[PDB]
Order: sequence, then structure tokens, then C-alpha cells
Amino acid sequence: GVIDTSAVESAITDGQGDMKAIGGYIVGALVILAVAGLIYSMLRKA
Repeated sequence: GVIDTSAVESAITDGQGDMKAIGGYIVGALVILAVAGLIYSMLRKA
């Protein structure tokens, strides 16, 4: 912690803050992979 809130905030920006970055970065890669699906579908179709 309750008293931490202060120092906790800092950790929140990193942990919680860095969390959002991970979700975005991870999604970025997922999007790239999905590109292959379409490419294959186009080549297999087409």
C-alpha cells in the first residue's frame, strides 16, 4: 504494498508498462506470420 504505491508506480511503468510493449511487439510478429497464410493461399489458389 500500500505504502509502496510510490515506488510501485515505477515498477508499474516497467512491468505493467513494459507489458503493453510486449503485447504490441508480439502482435507485430503475429501479423508478419499471417502474411504467409495469405501468400500461401494465393499461391495455392492462384
